[PDB]
Amino acid sequence: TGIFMHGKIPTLKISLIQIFRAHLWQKIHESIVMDLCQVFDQELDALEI
Amino acid sequence: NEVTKERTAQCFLRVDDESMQRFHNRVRQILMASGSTTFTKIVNKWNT
Amino acid sequence: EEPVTADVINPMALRQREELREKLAAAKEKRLLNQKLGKIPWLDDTAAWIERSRQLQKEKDLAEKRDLQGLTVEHAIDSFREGETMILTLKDKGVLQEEEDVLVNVNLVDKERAEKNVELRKKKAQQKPRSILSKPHSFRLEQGGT
Amino acid sequence: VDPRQTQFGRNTLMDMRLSQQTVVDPKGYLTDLNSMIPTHGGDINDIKKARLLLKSVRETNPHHPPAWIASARLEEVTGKLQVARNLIMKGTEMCPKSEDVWLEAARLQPGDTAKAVVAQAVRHLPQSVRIYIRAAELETDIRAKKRVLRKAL
Amino acid sequence: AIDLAYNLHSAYGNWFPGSKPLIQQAMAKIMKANPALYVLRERIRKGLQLYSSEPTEPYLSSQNYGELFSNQIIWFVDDTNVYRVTIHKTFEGNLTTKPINGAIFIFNPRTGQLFLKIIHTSVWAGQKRLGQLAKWKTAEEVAALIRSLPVEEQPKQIIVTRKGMLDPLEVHLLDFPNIVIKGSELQLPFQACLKVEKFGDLILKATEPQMVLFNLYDDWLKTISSYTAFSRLILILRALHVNNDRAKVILKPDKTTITEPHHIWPTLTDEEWIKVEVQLKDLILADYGKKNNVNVASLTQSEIRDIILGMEISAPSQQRQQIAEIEKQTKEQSQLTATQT
Amino acid sequence: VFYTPKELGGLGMLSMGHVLIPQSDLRWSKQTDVGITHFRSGMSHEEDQLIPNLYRYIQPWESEFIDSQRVWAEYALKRQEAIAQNRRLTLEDLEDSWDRGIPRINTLFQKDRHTLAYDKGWRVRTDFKQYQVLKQNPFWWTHQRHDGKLWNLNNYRTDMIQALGGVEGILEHTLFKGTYFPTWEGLFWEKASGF
Amino acid sequence: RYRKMKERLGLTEIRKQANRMSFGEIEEDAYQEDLGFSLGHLGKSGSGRVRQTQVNEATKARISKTLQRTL
Amino acid sequence: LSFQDIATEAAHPIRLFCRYIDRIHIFFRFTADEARDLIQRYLTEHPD
Amino acid sequence: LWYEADKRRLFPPWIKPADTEPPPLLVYKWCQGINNLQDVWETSEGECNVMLESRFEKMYEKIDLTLLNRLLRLIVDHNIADYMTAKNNVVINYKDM
RNA sequence: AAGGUAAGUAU
Repeated sequence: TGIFMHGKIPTLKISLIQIFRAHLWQKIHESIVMDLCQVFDQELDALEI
Repeated sequence: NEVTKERTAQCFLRVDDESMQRFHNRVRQILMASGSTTFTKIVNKWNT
Repeated sequence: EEPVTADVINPMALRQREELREKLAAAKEKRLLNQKLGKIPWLDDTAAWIERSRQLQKEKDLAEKRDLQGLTVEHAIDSFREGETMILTLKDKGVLQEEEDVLVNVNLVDKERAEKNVELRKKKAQQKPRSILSKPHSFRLEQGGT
Repeated sequence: VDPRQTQFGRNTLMDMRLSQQTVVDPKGYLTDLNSMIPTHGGDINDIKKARLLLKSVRETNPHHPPAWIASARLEEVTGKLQVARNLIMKGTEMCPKSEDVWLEAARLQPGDTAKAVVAQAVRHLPQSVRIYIRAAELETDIRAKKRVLRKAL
Repeated sequence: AIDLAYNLHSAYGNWFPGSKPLIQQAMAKIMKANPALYVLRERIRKGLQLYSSEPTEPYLSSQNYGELFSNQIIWFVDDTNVYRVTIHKTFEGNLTTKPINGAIFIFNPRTGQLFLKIIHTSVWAGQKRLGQLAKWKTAEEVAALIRSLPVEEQPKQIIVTRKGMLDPLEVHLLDFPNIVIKGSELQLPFQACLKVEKFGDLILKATEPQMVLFNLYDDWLKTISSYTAFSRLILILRALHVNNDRAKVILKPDKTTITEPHHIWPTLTDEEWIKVEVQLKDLILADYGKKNNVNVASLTQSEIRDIILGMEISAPSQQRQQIAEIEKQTKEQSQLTATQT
Repeated sequence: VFYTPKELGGLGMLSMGHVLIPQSDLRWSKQTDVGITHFRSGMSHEEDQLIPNLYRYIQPWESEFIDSQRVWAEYALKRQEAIAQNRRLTLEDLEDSWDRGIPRINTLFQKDRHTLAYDKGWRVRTDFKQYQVLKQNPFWWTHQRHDGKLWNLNNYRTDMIQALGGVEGILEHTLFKGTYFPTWEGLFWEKASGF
Repeated sequence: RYRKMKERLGLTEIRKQANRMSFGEIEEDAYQEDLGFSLGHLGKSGSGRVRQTQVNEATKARISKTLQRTL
Repeated sequence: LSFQDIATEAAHPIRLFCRYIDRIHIFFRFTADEARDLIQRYLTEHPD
Repeated sequence: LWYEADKRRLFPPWIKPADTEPPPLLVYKWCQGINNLQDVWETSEGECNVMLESRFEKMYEKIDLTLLNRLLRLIVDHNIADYMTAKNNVVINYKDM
């Protein structure tokens, strides 16, 4: 995860581990990158790409 | 003074020390029984 | 650098403002309606009233002798096949949901749902795939049919 | 509150169907003289949602005496008497052929206001003994009671 | 840069002509409707126990369907055929419209009584809101009927076929707090009753509104329980809705089989009804397979029950398919490929 | 985090002290279509805001006794007037007298008034409940059904929300925007999950 | 037996609705002796139910068999 | 804390009385001679 | 018992707490009654007024059951009084004591 | 100065 813990807050750390289970951060980054890829693919001729 | 409809004395009120100690002991009891107590319950006991 | 003017949103002070507005509106309605409501011998003796009643009784005895223009149909025009007729019913919507009434056939909607399910089981102007989430085949009736 | 006390000591309707080798059994339905009685127990859970729903009835289905009575009584239960009075006055204004709305307006209106409500009722709905008896009860004066009963007769 | 904790997005850097104007709403739409972002939102909501939708009430689903078969009195209120119109497609390409009389379904699965309230077309004259008026009229008729019946015949449950009628019934039954009105996720085939000729001709021929009492369990309670009668009737109605023409032919296997004038359904013996129900179930399964391009052999018993009932096995959307992949750990992930970066 | 009402996710704390809210905690930003706009609460460079003190919203005993005397005299006059008209007092008649008096005027409109009239010696019972129930009652001196609710706290909550910057100012400190909820209106909490 | 125990211990609509607390709807204190206590969505706006939920008779209080014998 | 007559207040040194559950609050009102006699009677038994 | 005692006025007004006032209200009334006495604040002729506040020490623990029962016969039925007094003569348990 | 160690398996 890209979350920085400024102190040992285990009450918060345990619940932050659940939210980003199954590599949610990586999946979000990958999905955003892919969506931008389709966006720029749809505009190949207009943007002279 | 009810009969003359005029002021004659002033009661200076003050919280008794026994009630002070009772409230302080209540707060101490709330704080001691807080190892497993949730924050909401502690604050509710405080508010009450 | 410099925040722009923002009005603090108080959820429960707004309720007090709403209650005060409602009370003021009710008082204004009462004042207006009392004007339309405040505009409105024989009252003290009985023998005269009975004489009048008998006179009126004598008087009564003497006198004894198709067009559905504008209604949207949430189906394509080509969905309807010539040679036969078929029934449309209103689509279910909440009463408080303020929206135009649309005409719907249950069988046609079942067919469209089956088509969509078949398409989704086989498919496995900007950002089209998620445009359906944020945001339909209907035609407007005119002078009856179209 | 009961005046004895001191410091220390409904969405009704009109139609009932008649339940009595034929597949078809039509049920002739009759009309209701009284739109129930003011005995609501305040069983409204969501007050604002019920207020919105009853408002839609008064618009989508006007000229329905229970619709105005129900909304007026719901406003009364929540403690907004004047809103209930205005609602029942509007109901009498646009549902003026039914005794129930007029006698509910008379119940809600305080003091001399109910007298004019009853006068408008008898002007629009004459020959109604229910309204005349209510006027007799409403009017405290014995001479004026006699006058009201006389006008009724 | 994306702020996941605050759902803020921005971009800094160089720009070529048209890159920024495109990428602005590109990023806006991505933030609004990303699948993985939706997964993060839903996980945060579930962890916070914060909800937006109106609290969910008990619904007649495919799970609690067995609980419906009790000894208490239940009613089935359907307002689908209240405002009803008929359109015909002419060969010239023009299509015509003619509104027709409607109906209100008040079905009692215990005794088989069907209280039909014919809604004449005169009530729709000069009415802007057709659906609201139809629902309010339906609720008023339901209340009138429940006031007509004595207390011991009053229902303990009023299941509504359509979601929109829950509020009108809820607010129009304020005098009956002890009567629970429920929705149904599954869509029961009570709208197909009017497909029967005896109801359609009666409603079309009607000139003024009137309350009509029927009996869909004409000669059934003399030989089977009301639990079996309800299931047989719901199967018949499902077959009629799915394929009206073939179902009629199935209901009369031979010209000898006849219907009495006071019975809607054919007078068949107890053993014949088994074959008739099997044939109707085969009809329903075959037509479901035709409409969904699936084989009836692979359908399991639960799937068959869902098909027969109104439960809808809707195919997940492309967005929902992506969400399931993100929400669940990779299936049997095999690191068969190595990448050097 | 402490003094936010529990409805917005806070602890619902009540304060009897002088607690300053730093001006750096009154700023929030929301993203619009054109861009991102920053907002702050308590503009014009005012001094640091203070959470309301509980004392300012509790009416003193002497003034409350004066108000009780006046209100009950007014109620006696209104009741005598209504007797002359053979009319029952309405809730609107006793409107300015609401939440005033010891006992409170709203106790007249309670639905348990008929059965509470036979409750005699209840104040000694409330004081003697300490010997039957293990829990300690901080309201041993009064009964809510008999004396009424002698304190109102909605004004205190309104002032606390106003001091904290309202919903926008409060919810910026929270994970509300992380849920991407379109608005805070139709939301509700669940004090315990199904598990 | 399992059905009856599920009916008894199971969550009830009156208790399901009392577990829900509205977001941003600051209610009023209804119990002096215990603060924080609230009815939640019971008889409050935003509950979404026009009519009040009825009392489930399966949760009614009953006495023990041996206690009934003693009585 | 009321009397039928003003003269009934002065009939006894005890003018006000209030018993709580177990606490007692008593307010006397002496003249010079009454206080002197009471003090003499007390000091007769308990000299200081 | 409380309903009947209030009905026939068993307890004089000085018995506290009273159902008609919270303890702060009776403190206020006590102060006003002190202020409303005749010549309460006069000391020209050497007159003095004294406030005594105390407790009945061991009030509950020293109540004799026989005397309490016999005094209760005076205000209630002999059967009710016997029930109330016999109720105080019960075994007190705490764990194994 | 702490009350702020993930427990690992591989290389």
